[PDB]
Amino acid sequence: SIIMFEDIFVVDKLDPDGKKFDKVTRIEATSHNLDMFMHLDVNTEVYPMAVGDKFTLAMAPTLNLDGTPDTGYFTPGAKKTLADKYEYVMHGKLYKITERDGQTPKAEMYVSFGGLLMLLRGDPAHISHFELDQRLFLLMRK
Amino acid sequence: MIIPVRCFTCGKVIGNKWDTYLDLLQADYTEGDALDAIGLVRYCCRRMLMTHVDLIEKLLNYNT
Amino acid sequence: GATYQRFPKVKIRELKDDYAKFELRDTDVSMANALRRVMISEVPTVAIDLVEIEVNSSVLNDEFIAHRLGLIPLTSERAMSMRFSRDCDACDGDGQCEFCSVEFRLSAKCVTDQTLDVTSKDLYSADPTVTPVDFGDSSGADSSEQRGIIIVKLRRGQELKLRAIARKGIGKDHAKWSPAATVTFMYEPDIIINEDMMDTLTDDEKIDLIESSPTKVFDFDAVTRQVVVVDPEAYTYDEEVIKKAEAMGKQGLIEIRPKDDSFIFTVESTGAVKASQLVLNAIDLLKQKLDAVRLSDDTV
Amino acid sequence: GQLILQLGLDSLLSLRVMMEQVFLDKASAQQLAMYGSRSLPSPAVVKSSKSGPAWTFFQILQLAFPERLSCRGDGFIVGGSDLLSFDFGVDALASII
Amino acid sequence: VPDIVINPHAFPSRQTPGQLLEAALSKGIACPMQKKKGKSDAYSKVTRHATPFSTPSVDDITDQLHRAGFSRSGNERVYNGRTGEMMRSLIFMGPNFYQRLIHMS
Amino acid sequence: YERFVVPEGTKKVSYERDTKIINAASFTIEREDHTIGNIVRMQLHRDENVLFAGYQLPHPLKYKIIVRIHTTSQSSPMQAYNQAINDLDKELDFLKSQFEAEVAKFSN
Amino acid sequence: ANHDHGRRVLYQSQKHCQQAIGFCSTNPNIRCDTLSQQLFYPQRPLFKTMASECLQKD
Ligand SMILES: [Zn+2]
Ligand SMILES: [Zn+2]
Repeated sequence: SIIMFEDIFVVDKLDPDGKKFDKVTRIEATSHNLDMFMHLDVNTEVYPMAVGDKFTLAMAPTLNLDGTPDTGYFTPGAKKTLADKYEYVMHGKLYKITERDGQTPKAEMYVSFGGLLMLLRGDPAHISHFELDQRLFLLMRK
Repeated sequence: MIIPVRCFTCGKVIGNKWDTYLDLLQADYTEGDALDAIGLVRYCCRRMLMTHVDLIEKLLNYNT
Repeated sequence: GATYQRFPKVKIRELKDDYAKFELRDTDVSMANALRRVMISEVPTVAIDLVEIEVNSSVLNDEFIAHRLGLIPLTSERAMSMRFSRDCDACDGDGQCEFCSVEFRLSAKCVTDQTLDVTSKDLYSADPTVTPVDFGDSSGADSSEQRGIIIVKLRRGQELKLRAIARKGIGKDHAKWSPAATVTFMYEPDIIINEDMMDTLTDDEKIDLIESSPTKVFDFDAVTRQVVVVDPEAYTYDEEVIKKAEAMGKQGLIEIRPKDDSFIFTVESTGAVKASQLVLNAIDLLKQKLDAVRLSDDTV
Repeated sequence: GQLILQLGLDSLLSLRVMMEQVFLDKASAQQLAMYGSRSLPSPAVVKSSKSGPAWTFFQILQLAFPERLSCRGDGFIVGGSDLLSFDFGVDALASII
Repeated sequence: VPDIVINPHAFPSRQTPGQLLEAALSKGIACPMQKKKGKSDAYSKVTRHATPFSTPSVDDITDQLHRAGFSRSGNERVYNGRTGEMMRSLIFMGPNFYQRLIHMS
Repeated sequence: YERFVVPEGTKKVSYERDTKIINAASFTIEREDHTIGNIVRMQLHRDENVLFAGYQLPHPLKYKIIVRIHTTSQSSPMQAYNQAINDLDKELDFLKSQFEAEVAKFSN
Repeated sequence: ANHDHGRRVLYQSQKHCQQAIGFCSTNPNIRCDTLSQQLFYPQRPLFKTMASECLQKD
């Protein structure tokens, strides 16, 4: 069970400030059971999402489910048992963390999926993560 | 001067089709019917026959 | 050493002496493009490559006549077994040989007052019956004119004596050796026209958006009020039909998708080589090129 | 006081059409990877339901970089020879480059 | 195959739409004309006159290209000569009278 | 003339083992173009244990190909390269067989 | 010709038409001058203009 974070989220506002591209939108999500704020840039060709849907999100630091921390890259392989239980996965890099959060709200976690961005807002039970070190995989289901 | 062999774009041999072209235009045909009679489907050869300037005769008259 | 091998299929629609069409499928685009490029530029042919003019007294010039002689197609069926003249041990005498260097002859003169024209059928070839000038554009086909390719026209005091030497070459050296004169292919479309959107819109709109097609792809079946694809292979990928469907706002009406396989060729020929002989020489030269690039000698 | 070398006619058009097509396939990506340097990064979208992997074009832009670049910009953020974020603005594209 | 290929950055600045109109006119001349069986000789309503101050309209040229079988916008779909697959952008083709100038180098 | 097949003093194919990455080589093929490089790379992409298949021409005027193969373990560049060439040769065999069959249905 | 900018038509009708390589003469055995030039296969255009049709000079 090599998972740093795992929760379920609901979408409430597509197109927050401007629809910058034909196929890339920013998606606002709001959590449950951990209560958090959640923004994400998603490809809306291979996986579009309507408003008022549900999806469970994970964060594995390495995709093959045996604690072997190699990058792998062999994801369409025949069967070596990776974490392809879920449906939408995209590798990325965390580049600025703000778990210092020296005011009233919670932490700020900014990652970059090579040009797609994610905003996860929450301090409690998120203190596993680091500043650099591109290992996040962002599995999405439902 | 004379008609060029090998239509410049594609490469079909057209170097023999000149006199039958003149005879088909001589009979009563228009140019579209004549080129469809000789069998030139793509326009790279049709532009090579319709725009040929035949200057060999003016050269033959002015020699001696 | 696994399988890693896809299995092509050929099915021929038409085949004449200088024409073909076959529905090659289950192979990738790059293989079809390789066949096209080999047939245009790699397959060899015999053509005139050297000219000695003894007398020229016409109104044309020497390079004009030599340039017209270079383009006259010669029948090349022993050219796959001939050799490049840089690779011949013999024949260093600027003359006739038996594995390259066929020699031609030409002489003509007019003594009447009737404007004699010198055609391709005045070229007489030594080493006969193997590389003559081509006659299929004159006889064996009632296409245009049996007089053949005109070279010069002459008057009384005018003559032309020369001797040409044909050799072997390929289309990358000059355009005179390329035997193709048309080699092309195309995809073939997958058209998945909806019937639950087509019964919505009205009959005048039906006969309008059928009319917007520049080639007769669809047909209007008036007896059942419906439409019908009658010829997919005349679709030319210009999207005008689906664009007028977009302007009429009826989305999901028709969709058109090029299939990954199924490459309909169309091969023509100058008449130097037959069509099926061009395809088979292309496959053989691809095998020779794939043979000459192996590193099988040192495995590690 | 500026650079005497800026991107000209066809190159800027190539960048515009590469921006409006944000995703690339595998084969075009590995074909473009032959040119610059830095072999190739891992794909952005590593799988989906329908296609295989998919790259973004910012990862394609990384291949021309030198080694261990770290600079801060108006829209560009570069940490360790990677292009982390890049602003939307196509109007200011001859400036962010 | 084309005989001369030029850059599309030359046209929106120098303000010569006459070259595009000339290419479309000549391409509509030299092509054949389908549906010729019955109802017409099918080669008589063909415009060949690009007289300067009295010129054919856009609708004449585009409806002629529709009659000849090609696309009304002037473009034409091509395949690449290297990869061999479909080039995504439709290409504008057609004949044009070019010239060769002295003082070669 | 000299533009065609490689003269004496130069191999047709020149191998080079890449230094900085394991399972990596660069095949510098003389006297070719897009015809062979394209079919080689698209045959390589149908393999299992391959990772990176491309070709590029170091100048578009000069008549040579450089091919690069990154693979996994359980294989090498040499194995998948010769696998590609031999399977393309087998497909040209099967294609020539199909075409010479289909010529016979124009029975004379 | 009324579609182009006026500068382009000035170019074509004063300099480029006067320089293009094409026909030279129909008796080249007598013109002994410096740098006579000529094409091989001259042509006429696919279109027609009024003046080129009334003049009938190709
Ligand atoms: Zn043609
Ligand atoms: Zn010899």
